[PDB]
Amino acid sequence: GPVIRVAGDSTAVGEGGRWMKEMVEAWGKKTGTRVEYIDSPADTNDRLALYQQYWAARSPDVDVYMIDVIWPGIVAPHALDLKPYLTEAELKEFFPRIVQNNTIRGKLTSLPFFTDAGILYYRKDLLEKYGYTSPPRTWNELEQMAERVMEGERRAGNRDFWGFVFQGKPYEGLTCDALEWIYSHGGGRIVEPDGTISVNNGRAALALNRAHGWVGRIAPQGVTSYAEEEARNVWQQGNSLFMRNWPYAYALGQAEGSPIRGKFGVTVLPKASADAPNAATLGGWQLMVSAYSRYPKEAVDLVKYLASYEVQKDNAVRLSRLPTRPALYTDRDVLARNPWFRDLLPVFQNAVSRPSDVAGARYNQVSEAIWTEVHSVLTGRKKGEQAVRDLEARIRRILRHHHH
Ligand SMILES: OC[C@H]1O[C@@](CO)(O[C@H]2O[C@H](CO)[C@@H](O)[C@H](O)[C@H]2O)[C@@H](O)[C@@H]1O
Repeated sequence: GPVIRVAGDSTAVGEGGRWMKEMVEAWGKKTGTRVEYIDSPADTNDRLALYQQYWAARSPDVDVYMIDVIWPGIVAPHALDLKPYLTEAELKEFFPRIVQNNTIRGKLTSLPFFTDAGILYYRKDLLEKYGYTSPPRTWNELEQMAERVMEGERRAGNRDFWGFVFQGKPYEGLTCDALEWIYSHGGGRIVEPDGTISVNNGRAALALNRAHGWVGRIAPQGVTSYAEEEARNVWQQGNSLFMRNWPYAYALGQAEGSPIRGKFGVTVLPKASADAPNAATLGGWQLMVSAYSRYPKEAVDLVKYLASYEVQKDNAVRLSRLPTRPALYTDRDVLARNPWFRDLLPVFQNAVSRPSDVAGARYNQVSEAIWTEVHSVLTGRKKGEQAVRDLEARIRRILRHHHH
């Protein structure tokens, strides 16, 4: 009978690919259906390019794709409309914001699978050691704490010790980190939901200059090549006071044999001042049935299973990834394992989106402009003032004649 083939997540990032393959194999065993897992590269933008090869070919060789929150507007032609397959009551079990994000010109492109938001990981043991009682609320405080803890840990002999790690590589992950910097300085959303390209302002420029000032000082020089896992590995080995990353890093840091198990907490990222908005970039992944799948019925069944209460529960408990079902945030087992899901729920609800709705199918070009200009500041090639002006000009060219 049919073989249902899935491309989603990556064995190169944490446990997500291994866990995805496991969930797909469980469905195949439960239903008596043959399945195959196709692995993907680590970085989202690399996955998009890979999957676009299949889509350009109208290839039947993948039935189900795990797609990024930033993609519906790009991938919609390649998605089977799921709306007719779900009742209104079934669809209401997901966060409406994400269902809306995944709905493009009426087509429900994909089911919400897990959500995501950028957060601050902090070493609680080190804060205590150096006399700090709370994680930093401002970027200035983050810098001051990192300098002091770094000075002390270096003097005690840890050559590998840094104050802060984050994603500074030129790829989509840096657009995520940079939105957070800019928004948390009161510099706006780069491109506003109304279409206004707002990034050429002094607050955005200051945000980028500040981030440059970390490189080689409180963050490793090599941070400009770090994606999620490079940051996580310095952190997880016990070599960074602070890290910006997503929820998945938490369960991995708590695993038996982690050097940092029991030594960290999480909180909202810091911001420029008390009246700036909190910034947590919205992430998350969705489950799409290919428009080119020969087996839409079986594929939809697998997608419903993956997005079900019990599979999302397993994702939350074992992988610390955020459900897209509000009911799971009150589940006793979810919360006992990850209490911070409750503490940070308002951070997740107020997460700031990248400009994927307003850029639509041009989002990947916009993001590439953003990450390359931001990177030029991190590498010291340009100051923030020049980079935001240049970025404005680039985005204006990219979105000229685009209406939303
Ligand atoms: O494969 C899922 C896995 O990818 C991550 C990053 O490792 O996804 C987040 O980061 C991306 C940028 O690098 C965002 O585009 C995406 O929206 C966001 O979810 C993990 O957090 C996630 O478990």
